[PDB]
Parts: sequence; structure tokens; C-alpha cells
Amino acid sequence: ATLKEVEMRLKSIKNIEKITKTMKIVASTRLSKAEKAKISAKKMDEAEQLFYKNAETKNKELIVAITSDKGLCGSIHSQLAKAVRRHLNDQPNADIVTIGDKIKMQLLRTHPNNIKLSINGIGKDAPTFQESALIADKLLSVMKAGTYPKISIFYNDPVSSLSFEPSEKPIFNAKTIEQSPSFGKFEIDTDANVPRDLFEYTLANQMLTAMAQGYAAEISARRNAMDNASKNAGDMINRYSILYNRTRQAVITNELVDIITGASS
Amino acid sequence: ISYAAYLNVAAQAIRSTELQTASVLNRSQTDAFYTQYKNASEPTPITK
Amino acid sequence: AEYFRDEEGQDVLLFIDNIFRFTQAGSEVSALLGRIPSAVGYQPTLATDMGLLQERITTTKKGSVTSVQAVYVPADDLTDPAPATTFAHLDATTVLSRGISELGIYPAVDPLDSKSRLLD
Amino acid sequence: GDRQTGKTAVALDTILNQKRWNNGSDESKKLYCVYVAVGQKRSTVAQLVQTLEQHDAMKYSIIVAATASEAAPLQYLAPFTAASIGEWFRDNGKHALIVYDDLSKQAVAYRQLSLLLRRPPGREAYPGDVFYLHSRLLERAAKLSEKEGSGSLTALPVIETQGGDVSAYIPTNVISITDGQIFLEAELFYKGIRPAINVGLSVSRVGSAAQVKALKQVAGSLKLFLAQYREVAAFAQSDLDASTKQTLVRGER
Amino acid sequence: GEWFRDNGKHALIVYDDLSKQAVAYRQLSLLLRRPPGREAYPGDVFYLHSRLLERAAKLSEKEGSGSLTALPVIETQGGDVSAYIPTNVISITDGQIFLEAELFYKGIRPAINVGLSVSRVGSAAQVKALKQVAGSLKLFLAQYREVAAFAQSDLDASTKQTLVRGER
Amino acid sequence: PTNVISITDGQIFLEAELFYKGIRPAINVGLSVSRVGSAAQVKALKQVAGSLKLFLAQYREVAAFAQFGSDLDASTKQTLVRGERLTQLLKQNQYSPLATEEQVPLIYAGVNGHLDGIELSRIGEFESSFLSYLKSNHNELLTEIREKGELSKELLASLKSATESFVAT
Amino acid sequence: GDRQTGKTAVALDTILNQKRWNNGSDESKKLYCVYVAVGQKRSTVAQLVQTLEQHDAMKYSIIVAATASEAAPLQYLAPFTAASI
Amino acid sequence: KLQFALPHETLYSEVTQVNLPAKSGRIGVLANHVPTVEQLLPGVVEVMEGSNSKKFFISGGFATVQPDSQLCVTAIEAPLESFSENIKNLLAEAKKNVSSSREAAEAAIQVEVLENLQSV
Amino acid sequence: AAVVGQEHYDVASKVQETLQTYKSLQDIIAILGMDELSEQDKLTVERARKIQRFLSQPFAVAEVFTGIPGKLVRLKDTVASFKAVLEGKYDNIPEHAFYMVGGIEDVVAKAEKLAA
Amino acid sequence: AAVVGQEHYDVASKVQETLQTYKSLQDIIAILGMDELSEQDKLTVERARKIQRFLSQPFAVAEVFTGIPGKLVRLKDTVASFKAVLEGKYDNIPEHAFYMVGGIEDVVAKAEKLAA
Repeated sequence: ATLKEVEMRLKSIKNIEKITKTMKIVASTRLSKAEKAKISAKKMDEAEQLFYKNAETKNKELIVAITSDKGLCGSIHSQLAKAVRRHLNDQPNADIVTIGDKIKMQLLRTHPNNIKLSINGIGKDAPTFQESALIADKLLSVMKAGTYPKISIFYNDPVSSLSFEPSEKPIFNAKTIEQSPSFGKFEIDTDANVPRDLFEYTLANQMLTAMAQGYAAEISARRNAMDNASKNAGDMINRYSILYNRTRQAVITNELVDIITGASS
Repeated sequence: ISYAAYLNVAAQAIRSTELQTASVLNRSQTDAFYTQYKNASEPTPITK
Repeated sequence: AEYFRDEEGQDVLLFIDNIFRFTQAGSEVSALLGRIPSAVGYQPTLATDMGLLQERITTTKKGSVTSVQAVYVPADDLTDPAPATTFAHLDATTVLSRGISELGIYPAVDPLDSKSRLLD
Repeated sequence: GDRQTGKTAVALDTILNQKRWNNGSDESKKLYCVYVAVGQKRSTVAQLVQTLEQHDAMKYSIIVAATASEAAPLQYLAPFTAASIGEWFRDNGKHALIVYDDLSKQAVAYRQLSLLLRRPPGREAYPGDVFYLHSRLLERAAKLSEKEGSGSLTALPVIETQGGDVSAYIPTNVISITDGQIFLEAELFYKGIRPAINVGLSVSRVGSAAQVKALKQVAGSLKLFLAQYREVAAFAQSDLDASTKQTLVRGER
Repeated sequence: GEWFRDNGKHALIVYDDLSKQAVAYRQLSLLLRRPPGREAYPGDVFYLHSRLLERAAKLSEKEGSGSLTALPVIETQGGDVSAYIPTNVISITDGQIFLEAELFYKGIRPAINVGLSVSRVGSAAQVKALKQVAGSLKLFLAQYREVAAFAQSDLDASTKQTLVRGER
Repeated sequence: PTNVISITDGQIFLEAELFYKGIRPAINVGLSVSRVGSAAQVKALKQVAGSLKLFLAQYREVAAFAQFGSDLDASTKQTLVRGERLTQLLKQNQYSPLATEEQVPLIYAGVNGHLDGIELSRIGEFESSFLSYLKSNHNELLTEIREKGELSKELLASLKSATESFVAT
Repeated sequence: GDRQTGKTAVALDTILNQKRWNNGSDESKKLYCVYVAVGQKRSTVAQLVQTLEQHDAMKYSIIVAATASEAAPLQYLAPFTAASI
Repeated sequence: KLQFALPHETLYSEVTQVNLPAKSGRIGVLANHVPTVEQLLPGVVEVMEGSNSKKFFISGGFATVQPDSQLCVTAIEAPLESFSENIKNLLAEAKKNVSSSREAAEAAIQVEVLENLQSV
Repeated sequence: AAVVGQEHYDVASKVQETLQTYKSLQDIIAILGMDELSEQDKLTVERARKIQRFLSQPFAVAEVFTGIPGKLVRLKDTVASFKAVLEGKYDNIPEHAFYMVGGIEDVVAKAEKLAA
Repeated sequence: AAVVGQEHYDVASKVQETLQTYKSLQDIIAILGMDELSEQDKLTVERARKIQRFLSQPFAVAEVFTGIPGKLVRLKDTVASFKAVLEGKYDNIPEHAFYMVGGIEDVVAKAEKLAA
């Protein structure tokens, strides 16, 4: 009716609220594990950065980006898409490798030319060394990563537990490693091909970190988003409650009028 | 095979007595399909 | 109450239980009298019947009644006519709650939902 | 607006303000204001009287009273009689005002009368001649012509919406009869805006001409600006650009 | 029942269902042209139900304590407690037990929905032994209800403890 | 409405939103039923539209899932893609009857997924053109569809070939 | 379906396709068409007759009418006498 | 101060003696050592803090004495006891894997691990 | 069980609960997706889908309306046929092979039909 | 289309479709953000929000009361104006610019006003 269609719709809204509430909570749980992982990952990264910093740096192009397949992890996907796009203006010759379906869709739309390598199925579990290593191996083989005289990766640095800033960093080429100002306050061995190994080693070690930083931001975004969802649903509950109540009175009255009209005769 | 891939295979082998936690097991095997692309055109996904 | 107030001067407080059952009762008597019930089946004399009850209760020079009423809202609907008419008469509301009682507080008065219009 | 938001006070303030014009000379400036209290507690009316005598404003005002104790036919005839008193002032050339508080209770009264006269109920059980009842009352307020001695009799009828249902039958019938609305929003009232004037549902469709030129010039476009503020805060809760923020900072302030 | 009650004995009278009683009064009144009322149920239907349901009484010791326990059965039409005949009866009675179709389908038989079951006399007449061993039970089930929706992965140990206890 | 619905042998519910959606006629396919059912439509047309009802219903179910924004697997998107084309196939501006001989091809094309490829925007253009093509080349085929009104093995093959022939437009 | 969503037009489409059999021969393959318009304004009816004459379908149509102005008893009688036709 | 870290753990993130298995054979770091970059091969690692000694089985990684006396060791997996019979079973399998079989190279890595196991 | 027998009852009890669970999960499945529910639930959903289309048993008079040949499946046999599916004895058989066919015997034949 | 013209009918059709979409996704928009809309849809929604605002024309007899001098835009001009907007030609400019102003030309000018 009006009445039943209101009532069922209000039930729909109730069910939506319930699901968004539930999701927000489960997300919080999932977030806790994610953060635990991120600490350990970040510690490893800082050590690697210790080499690159102390060495100094002095780094077409490659773009790598990280998102999950799954949506409803806030605006990570589109804030990151926008910042990729910002640096896609800068270099028109940039070949985009998309790690994650959400970023895959947005960039594929913006230029379908640039998509050369893409991954899938990342988001199910938090990033693991296994994934990174294989991605690295394919990045090297498929994309011939060293050929690009710039490599930059975009990811989401989880600035605060309530904020997320998409962030980027430059992965340092084997060329970079070679001519790095201090490289004489480290003992290179000519016989060893430490650049060709170290390039690969930091390709993954950095990349895994970028993925880890991102994953925590994603799950965090989902927590934030699902919280805001519950609120929006609540408002709709209240709005439809007023509608229900009004409709309820009206049914009683309209029915009553029919009875009265009959009685009057 | 890349240097870190070389290390990876070794790490996986290294996870062999059993005592192996879930995080180890996840760190040992993961499922993903790298979707290679060309220009739009897509060499169809194949397991990573 | 009026005998106490007017003719013994003593201020009194007259409790009423469900004032919903006052309304409900009034609705029936109207229907029995054959007077066409108004919207949401509430007596055509809905305003007047509450009016007589709730203006006798007042502040006289002699004394004053004060009345605490219990409002069993029908199906938790506040826009139903019986509540609406009730709220018109009400001056303050003391909103006892079970949550409050669960915080071990007896008084059970919910401070954030208790409101008075003579809080002015 | 919404029930017992101390609705009466908003109007009362109009009565009070007119005292530098009412204790003023010039009969156009002397409004003589009639407050029709229909369906109100004898207590509430007694407070009104005391309030008026506190601001010493009683001497320029009349109170017509039809409390809820008073019988339903008396309540029915209560606005009509009051309007006659107002018309004597209007037709004395003198400017006046009449605030009919609340016509929503007149509706309930006419409903009772009609039902007890057994004329079959109308929509929302309010009798079918309710439109005529209100319209005949409402249009007896006017600014007359130079011929008629430039009479005035301003009218503020106070409508009590049930649950903020701004589509309710009695209110809509009134809204269509009257020009302008000063819808008062409960949400804002609760969120400490006194007087809570929701500019979204307040219009005056014939008011702008009345405004004195000073208050047209100084206040120019402020209705527009604060109807940009509503929009601004509508989409504030997405990203905020500096333009949006400047408007918001001004708007909030 | 009154005769038994008058003899000071105890008895339980189960009126099943007053919903059909309602229909009969409706038929009588409408056919006798007596004033109709809400939901086309006779104007005095409240009065009828109230008369019946107030007969049930736990007598005084002066009247040599006896009882006439009663258990009215009301059939809800689409589960509408909103409906006029349910609303009236709900008000008159002192407690409700609300059987729920979903539970029946989910194989819980009796399909009593604990949430929507209430007793306003309740634990006042509970066996002392049974009272002792089931205060906990009320609270556990209450928690189980709240933690019910959490039954969709990464679930806190506390929630999981509730779930195991609750399901069993 | 209640009284009439009981009386009538079928109901052909329309939906206002679908009118605005640009489905003209605005027939709300799910609410539209024919209780007496097929035995009053061309045998050929019965063959082509065999799973047309099922596809549309699946499209409706899928469409609901799609609007809850849940990630859609390719199989679901096969349904979705087929479904979209079907919807565009249904559309047809007022005051333009169409003979069975020229409805049998369009429905064949759709059910046999030849429409699935071609871009959604230009489906209407394709439809107009497809009919024109059959009028040009396989007008013999059309005459037969009119004359015998049932698609034989030979006709199914002819029609299949014809659709394939103009499947690149 | 909801009123005046070209409500008349859906039916009119049927009439138009009946041109194909009508033009032809064999009356058992023909449907003669009776369009009954009850309660519609004289102008609405006038548009209907114009459309039918435009498509030359009034070479096989009968229009039974009871316009809005015309009496309520005649309107009540109108479907049942259309049936007789 | 020594740093020893894994992606999923942190072990020492100087420390008196560290013995490391590297491209350059085996390298030892004791207090200050001069700044090196060495890729750690698949390894048996010892870390000694005073006379107390901890023995780690390491999957190879990277070693870098920083010129600020931070021995950054990063590797995928480190306790040697945890690694230690199931591995012997695997070693039979790994020999089998070399027979049939990048997969060839992988099986070669398994042989490297088999050698690494023999040290244990 | 006291009427239609304990076996009949038990088989039907398993059907009823499974379907009811499946209905409850549909709202959850709608937004969140299949991969957010329990593992047990995911199998239950797969089973429920198999059971759901097992209910489609062609009518013998729907040859006329459509073409589907009816399958008059015996009572003893029907109890058996539902039991097997629930036990997961034919949870290796695709979901769509329960659609528009009779008993378990028909399902096995229809499995072969899809296999070919 | 036969009446006003094919171009008019086509233009109107598109306006209707966009707006109907905007109403359709009105539920989704409320329940979850605009950034949880599909990319294709997000363009449509952004266009439609603009179209909705564009449609208001201040009236010349309301000019006293609104305080906005009204506008009157030719029908030939109107078909063109919306046509451009549907192709998103001028869409790249504020929603406020579209709001409460007349023709396409007027919107353009108010963009300049806003730009200052």
C-alpha cells in the first residue's frame, strides 16, 4: 500500500543500518591486525631508507599504484586516482602499472593506453613478502623496470587514524645506486653485482612497505566510511519513521471515513 | 628470476619441523592473477 | 482534590494514572452516545473533554492542585491525536527511564530527557 | 511552526516592539493590537495578561479570550467576533494588528461543532466547509485605500503544525489562504536558535515593498547570502574550498 | 472457571483465540446496527475484552486464596501488534509471550522470541531453584542477541566466546 | 483496480519511472504477465523469444545487485551486458507498428547474442540498419518468415548466417 | 498503469498494426477494431479521430464515444452498448 | 647498535659479535666495523650480545653497516631450532623436483636450501 | 515425525532450515558479497542454491504451455532424493543440474547431460 | 518530435533521462557518498545536479519579491542552451553559476562574476 510500502522500505533502511553498523565493527577488528603488520613492515623499511639516505640519492617513466579490488574503503581510490592523474599531466609518457582493481578502473578510463601491467586479488589479506616478491619479479620481467629512467610508486600513507593522504615515493634505479654521492662510505665489491642485486632488493623491500602503508589506510578508510554510513542510515530511519507514523494515522482515518459514510446511510 | 624472487623461493622452502603459524602459511602461499595489459587489450589473467 | 484545595486550603497533588485510558474511555462513551468519532477514532468532544479535566486543575488563590499524570503513548506515536492533546495540557515532563535505573540511579529521571516549560 | 516552541512569544515580541510607535503619536503609527487566544489554558492566558501588564503594554492592546474551558461553539465564534472588534479600529482609519493564536485550535473547534451537527466528515476529519471558515476569517485583514481613509489591520495567524508535517490539511489550507510564511524550525529551536526562523520555509510574498528603504539598502541581498549559506552548509557535510569556507565563516557568524 | 476459583482451588483457563471472539462481537454489533468503530470492530470491543480478561484473579486469603490463571491467545495478522485488536489486548494483559515465525522456520520450536516475550509478574512466581540457576541465562541470551549480527570472520575473542555460548 | 485484475486474463502493467527512463512503451516487464500464455503468438516468434523472458528477469535481479555497488564478477556482467542490450531492443517510438517478419530477426539477434558486442548507444542505429540489410539481401528469408511463420532448421541457419553477415554491421 | 502516461497511445498502437491484416483479404485473418472512449474530453476524442483518419485506420475502425460532458447514465450505459456493437 | 629485522618480525632493531653469510664469504662485525654493503646469501647467522649467543637461520637478505654504526640486516625469515626432520622429508621431494624441473632454477634454489639444511 | 515418519521429517527439517538460513543471508549477500560470511555459510549457500532449484520439478501438463516433460517422482524416492543432496552426496554436481528435473536419479542423468 | 522538432524532442529526452537517473540514484546518494558512485554515474550525477540548478529562471513579476531582475529566454535559444549543457560543453563551471539565472549566455557571464 502506502502503509506496507513505507513499512517494508523502513525495514529495508533498518537492515541497511544494521549491515553498516556490523561492517563498521568488523572493519575495526580487521584494522587492528592490519596496523600490527604495518609496524613491522615500517621498521624494515626504515632500515632500507637508512642506506639510501646515508648514500644520498640523486635519482618515459614508470608509475605503480596500489589500491584494493574492493570498494567501500572510502575515497582512497579516488583521492589516489586524482593524485596519479595530477602527475600523469606532468609526464605524458608515463606507463601505468595498476596494483588493484579500483585504481585500475579509474586510470584505465583516464588513459587506456598506459595500462601495461596490472595485478588482481591483492586485497583479500594484508600484503605479504610472497606477493611483493612475485610482483617485483614480474615488474622486472614484464615491465623491464630499470629501463624507465624514473620509477615512482603511489600508495596511501595513513596520516592519522582518521585521515589518509595519498603519497608517492621514488624507487631508486640501479643507475641511481651507482652514482649516489656517498658510495665510498660503503664498501662496494666490483666482483659482486651489488647494484643489480640491491636494485632488485629495494624494489621489493620498498614496494612491500608501500603496499603495507596503503593496506592499513584502506582498512582504516573502510572503518571511517562505514561509520559515516551508519549515521546517514540513522537519519533516514528517523525520516522514514515520521513518514510511517503519518501514514499510519492516515490509514486509520481514511478507513474510518469509509465506515462512517456507510453508517450515515 | 629476480634476486628477490630467488630469495623468495628460498624463504618459502625455509618455512619447512612444523610449528608453522598462519602468518607463515600466508607468507608462503598467496593467490593472485597478474592481468597483463597491452596498449585496452588484455593478455588474459594468469596466476601470479 | 478541589475540596482539599478550595475548602481546606491545603495544596494537594492529584495523580492520574494512564491519561491514555482517560482518552480511550472518552472515545468509547462518545461512540456509545452515537457521536461520530473524529480522526484516529478519537471522540468529537476530544478537545473539550480534556479541557474540562485539565483546567479544573489549576492554581487557585485558596490552594493549588498540581497533577502528575502518566501518559501511555499509543504505539509510541506522539503525533497520534491523544498524545497531541495531552501534550498541550502538559507544562513539564519528567521522563523516568530504565537506562538510568541500570546506571544504579534511583531517581530514575533521565536528566537529558527531562524538560520543563516552567524551566524558563 | 511546531507546537509549543513558545510559539506565542514570537508574536508577543511584535506587540511589545510597537510601543515607540504605539506610545508614539500619529494614528498610523498607533497600532492597537488584539491578541485572540483560542483554546488556551486559563493559566496561560493569565500569564499573558501579567506579561502584558509587566511590559505595561496592556493599555494599547485588547485580549479576547476563548480558553479551552470555554465551550466549543464559543470557540468557533471566537475568531469571528474578534475580527469585528478589529474592523472597528480599521474602519476608524486607525492602524491595528490582530494575532489569532492558534487557528489550529479553531479548526478543532469547528470540527467538533460540525460533527455534533452531523455533517459528514471531510479530509483529516475536518469538516468540508473548513476552507470557507478560514477564508472568510482570514481575508478580513487588509490595507484599505485612501477612499476608506487608509485603514489597516495587520494579521498574524499562528498555526500549530503537528510534528512538523508541513503538508497537514489544516495547515496547507491556511498556507494557501494567507500570503507569506514565517516557518519556525524545531531542529534549530532545539539547537538553541531563539527565535528559530527557518529562512528556507519563511517567505513574505508581499512583504518587500513594506520595508523602509534604509532596511532595504543595508539588508540588500542578505536573504540571498544566507540562502547561499544554507546551500554551502548543505554540501559542506564533501570537501571545502576556500570560497566555500569564506561564505561559511561569514554565514555561521 | 469461577466455580473452581470459588472453591479456592487453582485452574488455568486458556482462551484461544480472542481474535475470533472479536469477530463474533463485530458480527453481532454490525448486524444489530449498533455504532461501528475502529478497524470495523464494534465500538465497545475494548470493553468486551477488558471484561473477560479481568475475571482472572489470584484470590485473597480472606477469600481462601485460589486462582484462575489465564493465558489468552491472540493471532496476529502479519505480525501487526499495531492492529487494533492486538493493541487493546496487549494493554489489558500483564505480560506477553510472542511466538515468531522466523524462529519456527529456523527450527526453533517452541518458536518463542525471547526479546518480544515479557512477563510483568514473571520472576515473582519462579521456582527458587530455577531462579537461582537462570539469572545468568537471561543475560547470556541478551548478549547473544546483540552479538547475533556479528555472525558474518575477524571476530573478537570476546564476541566469539559469546557466540559459542549463545549458539549452544 | 483490484476488481479488474481478478477479472482479466492478463495484466500489462506499465511503470511511470520507466517512461522517464525512456522505455517507450513503458511496459514494466516484471509486473506484466499473461496468464493464458503462449499459444497465441507466432511459432517463429515463440522460438526466438524462448529465453527472452528469463534473460530479462535475470537482468532485473542483476541490476538490483549492481546498484548495491557490490563487485560484479564477469559472469554477472555477461548477464548485465546481455540485459542492457535487451532493454534497448525493447524500446521503440510511438506510432510505429512492426511486422512479425521484422520482429523475428531482431529478437533472434538479441537472444543469439549478436547484439551483445555492439555499443549500447548505437543499438537503435544497428536495429534500423539490420532490418534494412535484411530488406536488401535476405528479403527472401523475410518472405519465408512471413509466409510460414515458424523458423525451420533451414530458416534458423539462414537467419543465423544473415545475422552473422551483418554482425560487423 | 498510471494515468495519462500516453495511456490512450498504447492501445492505439494495436489499432495501427491492424492495418496490415485489414488492407489484405480474408476476414477471418482481419480484426475490425472498436475503440471506445468514455469520459474523455471532446478535444481528446477529436485528436483520436484525427490520428485514426491520418493513418487511414478509420477505414476499419468504429468509435463509440461518451464524452465527459455527456450524462453519467449515458456513460454508465456506454461500455455495455459498445459491447453490443 | 645492531638492527635485525624481518618483514614480519624485528629481532635486534653495537651488539658485540655478529657472524654473517654473504656474497663475500662470511663477514664478521664486531663493535665498529668499516661501512659495507653486502648481500646476505641463504645463511646460518649468529648474533652474540656479550658472551650470550643466539643462532638464526636466515633466508638471505641484505647487510649494511651504515657509516653511523647501524648494522642494518634485513631478511625474509630468521630461531634456528624452528627450522630444524620435516625439512629432511622436503629434501627428498626437492631432489625429485630437480628431476622433472624457471621451475628448474627453483629446484636449484631448493638444492641451495638443501645445502643450507645440511649445515643444520 | 509421528505422522509422516521420522526419516521424512528429518530430511525435510534439513531442507527447511537450510532454505531459511539462505533467505536470511540474502540481505547480507546483497551489499557485502559472498566473501564476508562464514565458510560454513558459504557451503550452506551453495547447498541451498542446489536445493532451491531441485524444487523445480517439471509438470506433465507444462508440455503444453512450454515443452518441459513432467516427472512424477514417487514419495519414497523423493525423500531419498532430497536427503542425498543435503548429505552432500551430490554437492560435486553443478547447481544448474538440479534445475527443472525430478529426483536424484534424474539429477544424475542431468549431470551427465551437462557433462556432455 | 513531429510537433516541436526532432532536435527538441531529442534534447528533451536526454534531459529527462539524466534527471530520472538523478532521482533514481537519490537513494544511493543519501545512503552513501558521491565517491561511492560508479564513475560513469558520477559524471551523470554531476551533470544532472547542474541541469537541475540551470532550470531555474528568476521571474520578472517576482523581481520585487525575490529581488532578482527576471529573465525571459527564447524557445529557440532554450533548445540550444540545454543542448550544449547536455554535451557538457559549459559543464566545468560552478553549480552556483547555474543556480537562479537565465540563459546559457547568462550562466557564462555569471561564471565570470563568480570568477571575480
